Amino acid sequence: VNNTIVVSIGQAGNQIAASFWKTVCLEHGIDPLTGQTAPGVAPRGNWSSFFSKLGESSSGSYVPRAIMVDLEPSVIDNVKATSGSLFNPANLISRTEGAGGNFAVGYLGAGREVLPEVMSRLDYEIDKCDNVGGIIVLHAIGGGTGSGFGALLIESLKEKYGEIPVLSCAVLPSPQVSSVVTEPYNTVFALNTLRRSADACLIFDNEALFDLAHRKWNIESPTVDDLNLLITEALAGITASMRFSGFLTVEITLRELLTNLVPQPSLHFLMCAFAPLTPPDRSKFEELGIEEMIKSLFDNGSVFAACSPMEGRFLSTAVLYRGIMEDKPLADAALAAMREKLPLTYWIPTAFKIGYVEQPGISHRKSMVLLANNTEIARVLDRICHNFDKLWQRKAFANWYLNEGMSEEQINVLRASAQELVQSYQVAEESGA
Amino acid sequence: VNNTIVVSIGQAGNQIAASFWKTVCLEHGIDPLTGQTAPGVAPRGNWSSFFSKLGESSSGSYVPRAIMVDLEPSVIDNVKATSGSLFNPANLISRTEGAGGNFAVGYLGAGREVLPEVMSRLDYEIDKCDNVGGIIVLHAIGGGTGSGFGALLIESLKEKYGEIPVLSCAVLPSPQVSSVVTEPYNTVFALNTLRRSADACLIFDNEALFDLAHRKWNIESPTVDDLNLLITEALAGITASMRFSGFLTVEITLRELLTNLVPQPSLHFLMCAFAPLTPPDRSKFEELGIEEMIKSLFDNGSVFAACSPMEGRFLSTAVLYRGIMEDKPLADAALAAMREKLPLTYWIPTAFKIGYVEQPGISHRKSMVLLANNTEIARVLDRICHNFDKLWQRKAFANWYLNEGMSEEQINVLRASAQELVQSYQVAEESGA
Amino acid sequence: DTALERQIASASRSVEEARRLAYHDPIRVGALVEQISVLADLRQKEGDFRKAESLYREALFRAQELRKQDPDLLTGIYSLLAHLYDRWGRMDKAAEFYELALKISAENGLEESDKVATIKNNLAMIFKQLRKFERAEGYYCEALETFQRLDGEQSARVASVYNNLGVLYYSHMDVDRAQVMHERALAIRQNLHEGQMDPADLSQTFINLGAVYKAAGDFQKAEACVDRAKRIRAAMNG
Amino acid sequence: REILSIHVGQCGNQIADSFWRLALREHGLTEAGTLKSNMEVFFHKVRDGKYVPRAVLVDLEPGVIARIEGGDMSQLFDESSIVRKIPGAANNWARGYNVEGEKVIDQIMNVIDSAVEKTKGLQGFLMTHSIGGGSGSGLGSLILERLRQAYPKKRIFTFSVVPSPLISDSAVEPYNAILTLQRILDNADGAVLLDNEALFRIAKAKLNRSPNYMDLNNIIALIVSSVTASLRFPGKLNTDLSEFVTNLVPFPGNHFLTASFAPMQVRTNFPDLARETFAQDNFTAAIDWQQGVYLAASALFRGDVKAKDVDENMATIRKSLNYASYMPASGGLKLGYAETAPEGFASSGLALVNHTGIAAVFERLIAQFDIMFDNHAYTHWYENAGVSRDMMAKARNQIATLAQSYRDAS
Ligand SMILES: Nc1nc2c(ncn2[C@@H]2O[C@H](COP(=O)(O)OP(=O)(O)O)[C@@H](O)[C@H]2O)c(=O)[nH]1
Ligand SMILES: Nc1nc2c(ncn2[C@@H]2O[C@H](COP(=O)(O)OP(=O)(O)O)[C@@H](O)[C@H]2O)c(=O)[nH]1
Ligand SMILES: Nc1nc2c(ncn2[C@@H]2O[C@H](COP(=O)(O)OP(=O)(O)O)[C@@H](O)[C@H]2O)c(=O)[nH]1
Repeated sequence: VNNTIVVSIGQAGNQIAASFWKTVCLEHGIDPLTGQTAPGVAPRGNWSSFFSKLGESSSGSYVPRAIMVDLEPSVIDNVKATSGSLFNPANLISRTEGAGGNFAVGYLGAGREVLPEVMSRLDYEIDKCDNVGGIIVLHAIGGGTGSGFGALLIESLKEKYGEIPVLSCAVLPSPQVSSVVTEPYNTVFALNTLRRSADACLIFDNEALFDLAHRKWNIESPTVDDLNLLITEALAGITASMRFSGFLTVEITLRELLTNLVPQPSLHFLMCAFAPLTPPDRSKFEELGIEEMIKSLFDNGSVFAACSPMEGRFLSTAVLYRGIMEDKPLADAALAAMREKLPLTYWIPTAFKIGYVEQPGISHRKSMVLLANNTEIARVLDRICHNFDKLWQRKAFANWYLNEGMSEEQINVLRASAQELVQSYQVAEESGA
Repeated sequence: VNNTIVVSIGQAGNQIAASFWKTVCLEHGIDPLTGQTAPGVAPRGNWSSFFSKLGESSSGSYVPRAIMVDLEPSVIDNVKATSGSLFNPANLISRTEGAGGNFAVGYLGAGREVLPEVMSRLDYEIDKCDNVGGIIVLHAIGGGTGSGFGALLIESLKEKYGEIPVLSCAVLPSPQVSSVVTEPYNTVFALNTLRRSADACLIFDNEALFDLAHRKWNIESPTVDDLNLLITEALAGITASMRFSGFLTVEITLRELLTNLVPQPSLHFLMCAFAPLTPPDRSKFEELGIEEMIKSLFDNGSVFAACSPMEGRFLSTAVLYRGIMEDKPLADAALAAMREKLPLTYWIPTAFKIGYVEQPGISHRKSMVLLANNTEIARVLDRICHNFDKLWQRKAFANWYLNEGMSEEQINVLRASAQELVQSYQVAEESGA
Repeated sequence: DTALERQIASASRSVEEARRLAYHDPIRVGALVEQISVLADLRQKEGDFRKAESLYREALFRAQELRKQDPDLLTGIYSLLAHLYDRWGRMDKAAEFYELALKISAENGLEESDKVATIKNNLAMIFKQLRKFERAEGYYCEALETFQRLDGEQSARVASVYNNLGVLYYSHMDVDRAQVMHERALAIRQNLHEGQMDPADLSQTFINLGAVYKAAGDFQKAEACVDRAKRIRAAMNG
Repeated sequence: REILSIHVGQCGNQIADSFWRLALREHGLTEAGTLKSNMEVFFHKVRDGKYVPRAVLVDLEPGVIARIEGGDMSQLFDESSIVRKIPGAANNWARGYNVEGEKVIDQIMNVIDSAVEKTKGLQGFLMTHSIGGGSGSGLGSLILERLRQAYPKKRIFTFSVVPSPLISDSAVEPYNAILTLQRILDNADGAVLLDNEALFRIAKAKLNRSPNYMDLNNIIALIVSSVTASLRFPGKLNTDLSEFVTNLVPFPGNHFLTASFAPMQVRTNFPDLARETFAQDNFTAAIDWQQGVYLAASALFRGDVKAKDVDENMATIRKSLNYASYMPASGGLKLGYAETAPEGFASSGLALVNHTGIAAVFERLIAQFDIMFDNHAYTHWYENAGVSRDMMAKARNQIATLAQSYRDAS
């Protein structure tokens, strides 16, 4: 089956992937603390999309196709304490110093040091794959490692392989408050890579992921244990078509997902949404039907993004149903109303790539995942382009980017290369209007 | 089943056997501190090879066929504090004075006193046996008790029975430093017995057992708690064919082991090796396959002996696999490369007695044990023959051997009888070249 | 009912069996190739070259799908397609496919292999037909050195390349070098009697020596060679 | 026509776990011994439903039958058709023939005699062992003496397993063959020599799984059954056990047969089964081929194999084969059929081939004996257990004659 590697860069990408392989292993009926399945019985679903057979005894551990890369040791040592013998600890690479909001440490620095060791483990995974057809890099677009080495690694991987999708499932900076002081820098330095050398960059935003766990999962303080579960359940939702060969499962590979969702090579920043956002308190009589999950998919406060999705133009949309469906013609006819309700872009007549997966989610029985390639995703990056310029008219922080090896000529290119990105939806908004 | 007695002489033999019956009882699912099994359920494997049914209630203690003999009280009183009601305390014989590096106290002295009491307990064990087919005497070849009474007991046991194998699993003096000042004496006095009246003397060397726990079990200071576990896991490896009646277990008795490993009556000093020497820290993704354990069996620093094994001629070899094997033709074909790599002795066309035991080890899942009857084992005893002569040209220590009852005529015989031993591989090296 | 139709039925079953085997166990690609070569041969004999081509392409696709890439296998498959193109009369394509085979081997370890020396010989022969003498000579020399290092100087394959160079030099009227080549071939071929070489190759060498000596103006040694070839061809009737 | 079976040694009894789980399948019985074809051959009819097999599970090291009579097959075998004794014929011929052999041989024979006085048409002995160990080859050499001394007019077929040419698997193993291959040559009317190197390879090509000695024995256990399935599943060209001596054994020494099985419910169209049956790589021994011409091949094709095909298939095969000069043009290959395939298969094949290549097995086991005997290299374990060097060199001088008797048969 189409194998797929989940590379986990940075603290924000690892702590998603700490919770992502918790989910995926529990999704395949595999113990997430040992790597071994239930004794003697096969794992449910098609395990070999993400996993690898370690030991031919049918009860041994299944090592996930996952390299966890971060320049700070405390993140993966948290994972090594909370995974046991699940991961391959040759893939759980760590360093000492860290990056610390400095792009030019993850990209050209301590991340340059790990790059001969990281790529010597992707080559270990890919040669171990049957035929790998996607690489899901989990990082943030805010830090020094996830946005630094994530910009390095993806440009070190399509440059090497190139015939493989790189879905950079990434976490944008929240606009409510910046978790890094150099966070509108580090995005624009990664928007060089995540525009040019990544086939798609699935965004997530920490503001919207707070609101979708506070107002929707009805808790007071949504921790990062639950931000990395809203993301996870979406990342374990877009990859349910990759991992399951069921009844009428529309088996969507990453390339099969991105041919439907990347219209032209500079329009591949995808948002996401999940349904139902019913809390896990067993609201059984309030479980949502398919006619009303799609009504809750496309709310303005339902996507995992700072922008307002229905205030702009949905350019390419991919609604990935996942679970027990009784109603195929009631499916796709709710989207027929949503073809009328939602702002679409003629420039495209119709775009709803609809996945079914009969294997249900862990938390949900009838779960829906959206991937709307929106034009509003430039309006998230309009904030980042503006917060860059306020920190470039002053020529902000200091030498911190410049002493590591970057130049003022290069930084103005990458601002333009993010300006070329933001205009590339502004090209596609009014022409799509 | 073929019963087998493990007699434990000396401090060095008891502290192996303190840890040997820790292993074997845990190997059969028996509590090593009470002697009783888990309540109501039978012990795993074939218990009656080493054990005896004490109390017919199916939950009572299983007394091991083991007599622990030492002239110092502190060694067995350590065992009585760390075994509970496991051993038969009529077999846990102790005295007061000890021997103290004096062969002629264990042989002709305080060991002569215990010999009517020791042999009145072997006769208790053997009459209790179904049909005993081996006696594994655990001692050292360095001290006054293990090398003294071990030379007495084995010559008091083949002289009495004679139709039974005596595998003297013994610990040679380390050449790096002597733990006894009269230690090259006491070996040569025991190399009378362990050549003439023992059917085989399985050696172990405290230098190699330090290196195979420091470099291989990756600890700083290997204590004698871990020397007596490298030996143990090998002694619980050569006896897994004796104790287990499993799927395709090649049930190798001691006589069945020594017919394959004693070519002619003066070539029965056997080395040993163990694989994998993976440390117990759960190196699960670094667990060794059968093609590479055999590559780690036959390293120069992999045998439990001071000598370099591949620098001399492997005369008779017995590779005892023990554990879950998936690969029978990948087995024995790694040895087909090792038929070419290793220095063998034509004088023998082929010699690899290959045991399989499906019951895995405690510490290891796929464990391998070697027994190479090497010609280099005269080169260990060339050191002992030379260190004897430097302590006989001076006529070393004193009257200490001579006042107890030995003579200068007798001591020159036993040096020649060890010279007859060392030349007996020197006969078998160049004729085997 | 015809003998060829019988050979085809048998070869088809045998191929279908190897196909099913490789369905149950995708690794068994080498054996599929072997069975295919026999059936492809038969399809060529009946002139169905597109069927033969399809068989080899199928073999190639299976080889390409292996999780562990086997460049040696791919090299061999490309050389079978090359030979197919050659017998079909598609001379440019035969050269192109031998060149592809060589490129796969050059990129992996296989520069000095049995297959590679064979390919270089066969490719050199196509270059002779393309009237590219220098390229033909180059490849023949490489095939020659490799067979020298792999087999002794005293081997059938070495003598065959000597022979092929001989004919190359003879055809471009380099008579001196033609002579050396055919004599070296003669020397080897005499010393190798059993089923490791049929006597008809020995007769070709005399035949070729005959034309070389005649071109050299030694009509005596020429007739002596032509005589010994006639003696050989006669002596294989018994 | 009711064949007694003897399963001596760990190698033979492990085949008995494979054979009597395949003999129950081909006769269609459950594992307990009752009814779920001539069932009288292998099985003694004790009651109306239960069929106890005519097997002695003679064994030293009694843990092999503890696997058999512990798990799923304790109700099948009769426990007055067994022997279990410690010690274990310590991979030592002199233990198995003399020391621990003479302890059990009075019990072996009086259990055979209590199993053949229930017969009512005794014809053969499918005595299954190895020539490698000390129980299968030592006590297997002793039973062959005492059984021929008791039944000198009954065919004794030995189903041996040769030591591997690949490596030893036992140190003193080339001694234990020649001490056994003597007594097979002296007593048994025809032996099937099988080889664990070929049993590894052919099972490796059979299964998509690395084999074990349970999976290896199912190649043997079909060959053990296919030899004697024209005797119990009659069909046409009824080949009894008396025709594997008259047809396949030309000279009074050349009775060591190399048996293949094919196909390796599995159907096979059968112009290719005869090419699979007489594949050189499907024969279950490392026999010589580049210096080997056959003497007398056999072909027992069982199941849905109709006899018209062998006029086109087997006449084509025998042209492809290499016989001796003193065998005729289309002759030299006997045939047979059964009207019932083995369970799991739909058309099987067997080929007992008497061939000069089996002397290369003998020449290996003498060239190993040549160095190892003259240098006393494990000899004192025989000398100090009854068997002298005079008794052991005399064992060589028959096998060196026997290795020459195939070279005289070319
Ligand atoms: N979704 C999610 N986002 C996080 C988490 N931890 C940190 N982030 C975000 O990730 C961004 C950058 O942090 P990071 O890349 O881990 O810094 P680095 O390790 O120095 O590269 C910050 O803006 C945080 O808001 C987490 O556990 N989950
Ligand atoms: N492997 C091992 N060797 C030991 C141990 N204790 C002592 N030895 C060795 O045994 C040799 C002799 O000691 P020992 O026979 O116990 O003296 P005795 O009690 O006076 O006879 C010394 O050279 C030590 O190196 C132990 O616990 N394990
Ligand atoms: N075909 C086959 N060969 C075996 C089996 N078990 C062991 N062998 C081989 O038989 C040979 C002889 O061992 P064996 O006769 O069982 O020893 P013994 O029973 O103590 O005499 C060894 O060299 C093994 O390689 C088995 O189950 N099947």
